[PDB]
Amino acid sequence: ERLLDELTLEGVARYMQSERCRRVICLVGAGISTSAGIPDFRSPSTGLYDNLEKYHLPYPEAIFEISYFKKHPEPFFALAKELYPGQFKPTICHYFMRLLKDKGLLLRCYTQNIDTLERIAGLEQEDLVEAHGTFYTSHCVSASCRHEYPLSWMKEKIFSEVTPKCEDCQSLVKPDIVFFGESLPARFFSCMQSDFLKVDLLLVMGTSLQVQPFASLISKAPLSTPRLLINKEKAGQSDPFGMDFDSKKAYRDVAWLGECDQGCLALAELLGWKKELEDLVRREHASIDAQS
Amino acid sequence: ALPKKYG
Ligand SMILES: NC(=O)c1ccc[n+]([C@@H]2O[C@H](COP(=O)([O-])OP(=O)(O)OC[C@H]3O[C@@H](n4cnc5c(N)ncnc54)[C@H](O)[C@@H]3O)[C@@H](O)[C@H]2O)c1
Ligand SMILES: [Zn+2]
Repeated sequence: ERLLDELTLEGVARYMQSERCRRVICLVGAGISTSAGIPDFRSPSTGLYDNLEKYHLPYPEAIFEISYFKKHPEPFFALAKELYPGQFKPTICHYFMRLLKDKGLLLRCYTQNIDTLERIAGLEQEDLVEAHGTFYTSHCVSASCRHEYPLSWMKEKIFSEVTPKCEDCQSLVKPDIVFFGESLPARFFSCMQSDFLKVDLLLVMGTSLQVQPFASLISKAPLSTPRLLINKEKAGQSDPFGMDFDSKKAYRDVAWLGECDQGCLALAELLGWKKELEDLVRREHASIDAQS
Repeated sequence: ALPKKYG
């Protein structure tokens, strides 16, 4: 017995306003922040793995790998300065998840992003699994110290082009991100082992589902749980050498192919939330402009 | 150690 009456956005919206849809998990990646000015990996030329020649790395991926960072942290901090945004304005997609929170539907947002825009949009620590960590806080790397430093401190170090050193022990201070090759936080595994017991909808947005173990999250929901992908490209399908949008067996997965902001706007409109979402985004962006 | 981030 399948829960969606049809494998379309309109079917997902009718399901969301049925009594059965009480707990929504969002799984999000870099595609929800490109319209906020943070580049993803997939975009041609503007992806973060391009335009790295100046750094003289052994291979492009080394800039985000923990072994290399440990020996040579300077390239990463130079890239961070180049990418640091003038303003942190969450996107329409971020504010759609704020609405899910406000309306009591959001069980959890699992994010691969480190850019802090979920928190700025008003998602609380309880609402979030920052699976790959965050720039919001940083720590001295010495095991016997671990002094914490805020983003305002780390930003000044990044822009002054001074490698951040701990004021207590002079060790390196590292943003609280999970580099490739580092263990994910315990919170990721503990939330993953509880949240998917009775989730009613997975909303997957702005990710290619190529980084593990985050990508395995789509497989943790019950087999009946609908899964909606809002993304520029179809993602999460089994490799011919997972999501089933198109087979004769397809029964619960829906792909809306386009910009995350436009997809969330379309879904909001079907739900009767379009004015609420427009008003929220305009008010939040105006407030961010005013506080500057 | 907990599972590591890999592409
Ligand atoms: N903002 C960030 O924190 C950030 C940015 C770049 C990379 N990363 C890291 O690198 C990896 C990136 O994996 P990922 O899957 O999140 O990113 P990815 O670049 O591998 O894939 C992003 C996906 O979003 C799609 N997309 C891009 N812009 C979109 C838009 N506006 N609307 C709809 N779809 C859009 C792309 O087509 C692609 O499928 C993760 O490990 C993550 O931690 C993070
Ligand atoms: Zn220290």
